[PDB]
Formats: sequence, C-alpha cells, structure tokens
Amino acid sequence: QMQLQESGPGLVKPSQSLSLTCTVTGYSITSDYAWNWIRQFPRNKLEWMGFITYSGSTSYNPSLKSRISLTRDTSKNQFFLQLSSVTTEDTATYYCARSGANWDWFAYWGQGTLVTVS
Amino acid sequence: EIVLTQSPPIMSASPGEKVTITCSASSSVTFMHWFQQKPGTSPKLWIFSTSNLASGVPARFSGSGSGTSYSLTISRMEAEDAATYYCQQRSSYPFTFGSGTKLEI
Amino acid sequence: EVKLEESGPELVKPGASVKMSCKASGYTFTNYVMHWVKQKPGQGLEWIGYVNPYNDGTQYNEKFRDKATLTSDKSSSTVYMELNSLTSEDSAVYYCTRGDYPYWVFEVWGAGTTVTVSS
Amino acid sequence: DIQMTQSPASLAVSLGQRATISCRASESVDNYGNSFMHWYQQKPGQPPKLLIYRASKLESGIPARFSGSGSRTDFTLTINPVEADDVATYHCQQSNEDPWTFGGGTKL
Amino acid sequence: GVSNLVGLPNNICLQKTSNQILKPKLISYTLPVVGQSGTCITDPLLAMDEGYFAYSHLERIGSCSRGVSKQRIIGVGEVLDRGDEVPSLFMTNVWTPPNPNTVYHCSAVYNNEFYYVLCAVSTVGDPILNSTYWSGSLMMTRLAVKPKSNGGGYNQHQLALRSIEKGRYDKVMPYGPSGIKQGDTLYFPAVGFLVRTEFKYNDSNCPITKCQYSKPENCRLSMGIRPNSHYILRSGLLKYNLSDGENPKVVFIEISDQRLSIGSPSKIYDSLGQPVFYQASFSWDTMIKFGDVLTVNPLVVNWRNNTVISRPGQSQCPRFNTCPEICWEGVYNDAFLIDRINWISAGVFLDSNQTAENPVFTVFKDNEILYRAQLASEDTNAQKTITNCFLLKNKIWCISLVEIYDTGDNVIRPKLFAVKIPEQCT
Amino acid sequence: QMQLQESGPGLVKPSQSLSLTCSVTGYSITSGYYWNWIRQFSGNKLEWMGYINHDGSKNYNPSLKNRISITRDTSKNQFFLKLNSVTTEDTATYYCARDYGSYYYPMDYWGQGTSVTVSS
Amino acid sequence: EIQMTQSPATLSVTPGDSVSLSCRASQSISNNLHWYQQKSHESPRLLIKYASQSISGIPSRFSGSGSGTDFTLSINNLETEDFGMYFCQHSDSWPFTFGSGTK
Ligand SMILES: *[C@@H]1O[C@H](CO)[C@@H](O)[C@H](O)[C@H]1NC(C)=O
Ligand SMILES: *[C@@H]1O[C@H](CO)[C@@H](O)[C@H](O)[C@H]1NC(C)=O
Ligand SMILES: *[C@@H]1O[C@H](CO)[C@@H](O)[C@H](O)[C@H]1NC(C)=O
Ligand SMILES: *[C@@H]1O[C@H](CO)[C@@H](O)[C@H](O)[C@H]1NC(C)=O
Ligand SMILES: *[C@@H]1O[C@H](CO)[C@@H](O)[C@H](O)[C@H]1NC(C)=O
Repeated sequence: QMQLQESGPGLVKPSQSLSLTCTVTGYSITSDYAWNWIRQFPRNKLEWMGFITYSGSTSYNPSLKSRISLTRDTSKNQFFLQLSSVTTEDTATYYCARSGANWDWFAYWGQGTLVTVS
Repeated sequence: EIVLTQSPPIMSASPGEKVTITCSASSSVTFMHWFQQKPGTSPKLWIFSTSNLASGVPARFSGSGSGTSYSLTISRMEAEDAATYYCQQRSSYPFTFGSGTKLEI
Repeated sequence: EVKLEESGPELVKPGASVKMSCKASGYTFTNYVMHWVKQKPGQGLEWIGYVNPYNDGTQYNEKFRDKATLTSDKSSSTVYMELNSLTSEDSAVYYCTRGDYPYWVFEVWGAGTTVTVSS
Repeated sequence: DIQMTQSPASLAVSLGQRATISCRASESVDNYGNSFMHWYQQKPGQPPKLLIYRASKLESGIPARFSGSGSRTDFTLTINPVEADDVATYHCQQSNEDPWTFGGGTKL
Repeated sequence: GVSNLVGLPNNICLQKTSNQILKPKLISYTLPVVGQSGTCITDPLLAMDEGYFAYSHLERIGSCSRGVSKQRIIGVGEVLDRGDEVPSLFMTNVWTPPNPNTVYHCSAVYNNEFYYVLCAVSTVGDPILNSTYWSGSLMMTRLAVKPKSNGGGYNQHQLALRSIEKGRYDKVMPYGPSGIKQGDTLYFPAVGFLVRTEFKYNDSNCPITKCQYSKPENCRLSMGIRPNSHYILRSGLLKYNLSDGENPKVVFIEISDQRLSIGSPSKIYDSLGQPVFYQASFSWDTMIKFGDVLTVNPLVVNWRNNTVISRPGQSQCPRFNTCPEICWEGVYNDAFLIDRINWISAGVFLDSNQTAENPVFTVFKDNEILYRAQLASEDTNAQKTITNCFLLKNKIWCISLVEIYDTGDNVIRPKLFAVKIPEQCT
Repeated sequence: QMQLQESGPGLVKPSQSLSLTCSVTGYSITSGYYWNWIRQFSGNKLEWMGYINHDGSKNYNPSLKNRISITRDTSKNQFFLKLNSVTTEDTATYYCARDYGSYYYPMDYWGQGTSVTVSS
Repeated sequence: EIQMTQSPATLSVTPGDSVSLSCRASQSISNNLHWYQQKSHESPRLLIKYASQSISGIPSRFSGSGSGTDFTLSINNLETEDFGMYFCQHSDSWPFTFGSGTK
C-alpha cells in the first residue's frame, strides 16, 4: 500500500533549518526503489529537489545542492529532508514519493504538508 | 583578508563532558583546518580539511561545519586536551588564524 | 614443406669446440622457436634448449647451460649450436626441432647430425 | 536544466469532447530511443497522480481514454472523451537530464 | 578454479590465422532484471586478480552524460566457472557511496583477501577538466572478496587518508582501472597535476623529424588538456604500504620521461610474474603504449615498439597517428599480455579511423596482429574496453568489458565477453 | 623523517633587518612542499608571514609585502626570512613550517620556532 | 626437474594386438606431455600432442589418455610398421625431460 505520509513544522523562521520527515507504511525503504522529495509552489509549479535510494545514495537538485540534505532511518523506516537557510520564496507544499519501476516517474505520492515561511 | 573568529575566546570544560569549539568566517571558505598548540610547543595540525582527523589525533575529536561556520567537537574530553585551538582558512590568500584555550575544570 | 636440415656428421677431438648448423626452409623462420635435443646412441633423448629467432631469446637446460650456446640468424634463416670443451661422453646425435602448438611440441624434426668426440 | 512550457495554460472543454495539451521541452528528452516524458494529474486538494509514464504507456488502473503521444521536443496529451472527473492540473515532467523539472499547470 | 596467469604457454594458438578461431561468449556479472530500462551506465571499472574481481559503475537516469545519477556501485566478488567451462563474474560484496556525484576515477587493487579501491572525492566536477578548483581529496574503500555473515568493518571499511606524499606535483589522483600488489604494497595507476610553468621539457627532445606539419613545442602543450592549461598531467603510480604504520603514506611515483605523453587512464597488471604498464594514448601518439615494468619505484617502463595496434581518435588526431599535434582525445583500449616469449597480448580494440566503434578482440604480436574477432556489428559504437586474462582449469581466458552502445537497446550497459584463447590453430 | 631548525639573533634593534635561517634535514627544498614562515606574537595569535614554494615562487602577506623576503639555498638545504624594517610590534616567536598549500592534505609539520625579541 | 618414467622398458607385441604404454611423472603435470615414435636410424616423429590430441598424417590407432601423473598410450590393431622406440616428453616445467623408452 505504501502510504507515504509527510510531517514536520508548517511554519519556519527565515534563514533557519527546515526539517521534514516522511514515513513509509506497508513497504521497506531499504529494499528497492528511490524516495523523492518534491515541492510545489503556490502557483502550482512543481519542483524536484532530490531522492535517496534504497542503498543510501542521495541525488540532489543542482540548483539546491548547497542547502539540501536527504537522510534515512532504517530502524524506523523513515527518511528526512533538511534545508539550510530557508528564505521567503521557499514556502511550498512538500510531498514525499516513491520512484517507479524505472526510477524516473513518481508512482505513489504522499499527502503533502504546506510549509510557510513567515 | 578573510577574518576568522572563534566564538568562545576562553572556553571552559570540566573533564569527560562534551565540548564544542566554533570558528566563524567573514566570507565563504571551503576548508577550515584546526591546529592544537600547547604552551612551550609549536602548533600541530589536528583536524585538516573540515572533518578529517590528522595523524595521531584521537578519535574523540570530530570536525564539522560548512560555509562560514565550522566546529571542533570532542565527545569525551580527557586531561590531555587542555590546549589552544586555532582555525585556519586556506581558500584565499592570506592565511588567517584565531584564538581560544581550554581549562582543566 | 617445413624442412629442417642439419649440418653433416662431425669428427671432433676432445677438448676442442664444435659448431653445428640447422637450416629452416618452407616457412616464416622468425615465427616459431627452434629447439635442440640430444640423443646418446642406445639411450633416451635429452632436451638441451631452445632459441627464439623472433627476438633471439634462448633458454637452456641446467646440465647444458655452461656446455652449449645457441645462436640464430634470420639473414640465412639458420640456427647454430656451439659446444665447447667436450668430454668424450658427447659422442651423440643432435636434433633441431620446430616448436609448434605454442613452442614445446616437436612436430618437425631435423635429420639429426652426429658428433663423435674421441682421439 | 530543461525549461518546460505546456499550452494552453487556460483550457476549458465541454463534456464528450477531445482535450489536447501540448508540452514544449527546451532540449531533447529522447536519448537512446527512450522518451523521458511523464504526465501527472493533480486533483485540487490531492497529490499528483501518475497518468502516463514514458510518454506512451498507461499506468495500472488508469482509464485508457488518457492517451499520451509525441516525441523529441513536442509532446501531446489527449482526453477522449472527458467527464466530470478531469477537473485537475496536468503536468508534463522531463527526466532526461538534471534536474527533473516539471511543467507548469493546466487549469482544466 | 580461476588462477593468475603464470607458467609456460601450453595448448593454444599463437600464429597468424585468417579463420574464425575465436569464440567470444556473452557473460554477465548479474542477471538482467526483467521489465527495467531507461538508465545509462557510465565510468565502468573492471579489475581482476587471483580469481577475484571488482566492478564499479555510475548508473544514471536519462542522458548518458548529464542525467541524474541513480547509483554508484563498487562491488567485489569471485570469478567462478559458470557451469560450461566458461568464467563469469559473481558479485559477493556490494557498496554504494552516499554521494555518487562526487566519486570520480576509481582505482582498484587486490591484496590479501581484501580489495582496496582508491577513488577521488570532488565537489567541483570531474578532477581532470576543472582541476584548478579541485580539492585533492581521495578515498580508500576496503571490500572483502569473502564477506562473512557478521563481520562489520571487515566486509566494508573506509580507510582514512591522512598522509599524502606527492613531491613537486600540485595534486594527485588515481587515474586508472587496476593496479598491482608487491608484498604488502599497493600500486594504483594514477596521475599528477603539475603546474605548467615548472614542467621541465627539452623542446628538441620530442621527435618531429618525419612530419612536416608539427612545431616542436606541440609535444609540451599536448601534455595538458588545453594548450593554455594550468596543469599538466603526468602519469604514474600511487603507492600504499599497508605495513607503513597506523596511517600509511600514499606516495606518488612519477612515470619515466621516456616516450612522455599526457596522463591518461593507465593500468599496471602482474602478468606472467612481472608487472606490465599500459598508459592510454590520450594524445598525439596513438600507437598503443604498454610495456614491461623495469622498476616499480621509480616507474621505468620499457614500452613496446608496437606498430599495428592503435586507437580511434577524433579529428586532427586519427588512428595510427605519430606526429606531435595538440590534441587531448582518445579511448581506453587496454591489452593483457598472455605470452612473454614473443610478447603476444590480447585485448579489445576499436577498428574505425575517426569514430569510436567496431570493438574487435585482437590477439597480436609487437608488429603483427595474429587473429581478431568482431564482438558486435561494424557500426556498433564502443567507447572503453578493459581486458584481463587468466587461467581457468589450465585454459587462458580473457574477460573483457566493452562500452557497447548498440542500437535498439532501451537500457545502456557495458557488455562482458569471455574469450578463450583457442586451443587449436585451425 | 625530517626536522626544521630555526636560527638567528634573538635580540634585534628596532628599525634593523631581522634574519632567520631555517635548516631542513631529511628532505629537499626543490622537490617537495610549500615552505612557510609563520609569526606568533606575545599574545597567542598566529600570523602567516608567507611562503616560498618548491619551484621558487614567493608569496607574501599583503600586510607585510613591503618588508618581507623569503629566499632559499638548495645546496645548504635551508631557507631564510629577512625583514627589512622591524618595529617593536615584531617581538614574536617565529616558526618555519612545511605544508601543501590549499591542498586537501596539508600535513603541516612545524619547527619549534625561535622567540625574536625587539627592544633596546 | 620432473622425471618421466616409461613402463615397461621393453615389450613384445604380436601384430594385430592392442598394447598400452605407461608414462609416469614425479610431480603433477596437468595435461602437457607428448608421445613420439622413433624407428631405427630415424629421427623421432610426433604421434600425440598434449596427451590426448592426434596430429595429421598419423593413423587413428595411436590414442593418448590420462592426466596428472599416470599417462597411457594405447595402440590397437598393431602392425609391423609400429615397432620402434616410444617417448613421452612433458612441457610445463622448464627442463623438458623425455622418458626412459619403451619397445
Ligand atoms: C570548477 O568547479 C568550481 C567549483 O565551485 C566551479 O566554481 C567552477 O565554475 C568550475 N569550473 C568549470 C565547470 O569550468
Ligand atoms: C635540449 O636539447 C639539446 C639537444 O642538442 C641540447 O643541446 C640542449 O642543451 C638541451 N637543453 C637543456 C638540457 O636545457
Ligand atoms: C613497506 O614498509 C616496510 C616497513 O615499514 C618496508 O620494509 C618495505 O620495504 C616497504 N615497502 C616498500 C618500500 O615497497
Ligand atoms: C623499442 O625500440 C627502441 C629503439 O627504437 C629500443 O631502444 C627499445 O629497447 C625497444 N623496446 C622494446 C621493448 O623492444
Ligand atoms: C584510414 O582508413 C583507411 C581505410 O579505411 C586506412 O587505409 C588508413 O590507414 C586510415 N588512416 C590512417 C591514418 O591510418
């Protein structure tokens, strides 16, 4: 079923740490596939920022590479997104997704949490 | 000249407790080496690059940091770690240092 | 036809030196090595050593290392063997062979030239 | 960084009519005969749902009226026919080169 | 039953034949997963020693050059008989770096039931083309060829690098697939970035006699990737003495000044009881640069005087080019020596003039190709070939990795060919 | 293994050139490291005087570029710091060191340093 | 070096019979020994390469077998042209040694 469900603070301070968490239920993270963190701006403009694979490898957006860090948790079967120096435009609806069978499409998506920078 | 500064100028640590020493930079630097100096002794390279421990340095030391802020962290300080720790940047000339000693109790 | 021809039987006094020749015809001479093998009359064969004419690379037996030297020239497509200070126990026949299937199977054999070391 | 522009941004269609959406990729997303174009449907208040993967293949459980076509720079998404379930936002996403930039939005 | 290549050549064909006497077989290190495509495999690494192998690759999604890096795999394993007297790679230990975009130019060496892979960490890109901003960081990974069920640090270890000795060179980086061991010492193939201003070169030393289109400085500006490049690339070895101490020095040994070309992907391999060094021809001289190692430290290589095997270049530096012209282009087509008596070697080389295509497994002498076999079609594009020969059940077998991008595939991967050196010459 | 030994006059009159020679035993200057001078004042604050490279290229602190000269002698395998004008603020301990510059692996090995006192 | 011992030293064969000649090694040779035949006042001629393979110009009765230490040369429907001296030579160790000899 793999219902991905996001969480974390929906209101963060500017120039601070943006920490978000995705929990995967019904599937094992360290088994296969890649787990993506994807943000959507309020103008309905989606943006891919990175994924973490099953083996621990992380691929990031080149335009966000200095700030984004994706980590994993095998014992709790979760994966975390960290964004340093969050600014005003970074308010977005964040989703955690599974990459598909060929890893370039996002098959299931989390419900998403809105993060507002104010 | 990128001007580094270490935030606790005379940090005090009782032995066995976790201790952290921070170096702050005036601009962005890729590296931040950490030198240990005892009185009557020339400074020795302790943590090269950012998180890389130097040769002979105990594993309790751990470097960290990025951009303009870097940290030196000892998990369990012993009696032999009462020295003076300096941060050096080598991204742009000239090279600059700091200050900051340790206490037994 | 691959034909190896050995220099005709010698008659050598003891203490002298002897050089035997073997001419190779019918094939590219610098592609296969050439071995030299000893046979005493009424006894078994003894491999003396080989010479590679492509790079003049020689390798000898331990018993024949200080006893024989092997040369070759591609100008006449010929291999040469020189023995020095022969004891009278060297009255024997010598064969020049062609190494095929790598270089250690002696398919093509020479006629065999015999030397007698006696006074 | 492939800039992605899908048209029209404001598309309204009557019921039982073919709906056409054309996506422009600034570079080429076909490299070794594989078309790295995906079409996602996002209902309002819901996460995006994968409609078409690799620009010509239908997802499991998705009705066959959603048809993706086109190649190279230009891709197309066709709805034949529509009903009272297509009120959503449609995104065309490239995956040939970093980053995996999405498209804009279609208000239909 | 795979062992190293030693002993005399026995029961093979080492003569020039026009018959199709070579029978390559399509082996694979793993079974392909059904219903999976749309990813490209780049920067392959295949190294072989004493029946063990290591592999490394960067699997990307989308474009082969600048797509999203799906994974980086560094895995060692055993080379066993697959069932029908044919050797195939069998992966046992697999490791994935947490940052696949920063790992470049790995270099793999076996010594005493571990496999030491030395790679370059770089947040600036590839450390060859933008070497001025490169940090100089490296990494050493120890992977056990026999992984125990619960070993912890034995199965996968990260040996910290603390002591780098490099001499006059501004930086060093491992720059080749496989190195050797000598007792407890690891000799990786590597390159050293020297500054251009202190590069000591006699401008009358390089041969410009036979070609009328070559200025006699081109041999020096061709020693970097640009004529105005900051760094020149000098090939050589990186030495890791595992009994040196708690933190061993990693020592750069420069190559000899004889037949000096640019630093390219090189490989030192222990063949028939002696090291053989192959430096790739990423320069004006396109004939194959490989030869015996007279001394490991300092690196003196008696290069072969090879006239029949070359590499496909690009414009202004074609195949069989011998004049010094400014170019940094070429392909890695290594050769493994299988007979020290006539210096016969086997390897996969590409057989087109200006194009990197048509991979042919060629067994060849110094100045004569003995016999060849086409691995794919004549117009099939191939990029980089890695050949390693060995003895499986007293038969000489050469396992070759070829970067074959044949048309009609939905997934791009190097192909693995097990080619037996044939018993009978007919 | 190598050692660096600093030598020079401990007491230096003001507005007079100060000379130090750092002798190197066990390594070669022309094939190797960046050889620096570093000055640490009476207060525990280090200031990087400058370096001479192994090739002979010389780099100086811009705060000191009018007074400092770091030359070398390969035959004696040793390198010299010369300060043209010396004030009372140069009373400091001086270290000669080797490293690799902005390299990822510097391996800073420092000499024990000599305490130059400037007074009258 | 490795000593090739041929057994039996002399043999008596009535023509039309099948005869096996044994070659034994001090060490273990993998598959590399070759069987040669030499007549009276004649150079040796090759019969079997690498203990199992037959060369051109030779009748198919001369069959080689064996690996490791003990090797066998088997001749079937023997005629008067097969009488002579027979040798086994190894080719894996550097000092190639012939056998003692068989009749
Ligand atoms: C080399 O890498 C550095 C890393 O910051 C980058 O700033 C620079 O633009 C790069 N140069 C290229 C890609 O030519
Ligand atoms: C360069 O080579 C020429 C060749 O004759 C020689 O005369 C000259 O001295 C060399 N230059 C050096 C060694 O600096
Ligand atoms: C490695 O170190 C040992 C002792 O430290 C030394 O005996 C040996 O010669 C070294 N190996 C080399 C230099 O290749
Ligand atoms: C190659 O040729 C040169 C002379 O042109 C010679 O000095 C060298 O020894 C040769 N190398 C080999 C391996 O034959
Ligand atoms: C180019 O190819 C032709 C045959 O297609 C060949 O004869 C020629 O030698 C090649 N060019 C060079 C420089 O070798």
